[PDB]
Amino acid sequence: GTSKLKYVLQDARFFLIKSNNHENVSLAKAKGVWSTLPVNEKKLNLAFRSARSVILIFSVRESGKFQGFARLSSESHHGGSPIHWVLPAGMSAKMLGGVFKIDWICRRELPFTKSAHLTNPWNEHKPVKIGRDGQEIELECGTQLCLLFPPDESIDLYQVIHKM
Ligand SMILES: CC1=NC(=O)CC=C1
Repeated sequence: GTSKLKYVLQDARFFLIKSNNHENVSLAKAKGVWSTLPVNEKKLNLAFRSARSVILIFSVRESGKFQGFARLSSESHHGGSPIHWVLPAGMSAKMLGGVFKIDWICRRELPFTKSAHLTNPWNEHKPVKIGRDGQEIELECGTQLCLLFPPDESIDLYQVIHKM
């Protein structure tokens, strides 16, 4: 069912995350972490304290898809287990902000072609697939985008609901 999902998304905030490559999404999926640039880190920290759920929706650039979405489970922190992000040549690990712990809500992909009817009011109502890294997606668009993903039957949102 979608009911616990809808509960987790109730009054969530949603942020488009752009990964340069699949390796970093796969590391995020395996490690339950994400790191972003300071400008997005501060937005996500602000959002994490402001909303019951902060949902990161991941898209690998040039993939034409979203690769799933995750709920922030912490603010960003530094010093932890280092993550060997395959970073775009031009960026160093120091350029990144701290590390967010995330709980994956959906590890399945969704092709952009399936979200072509969703516009993001916070990006001039451009298709929700369109957005810079860190782009916040308004609640209704964000919720409908997440409900478009194939259900991820490997995930039990029971523990996620407990965190919120
Ligand atoms: C982990 C990562 N985050 C980004 O915001 C860009 C590239 C790699």
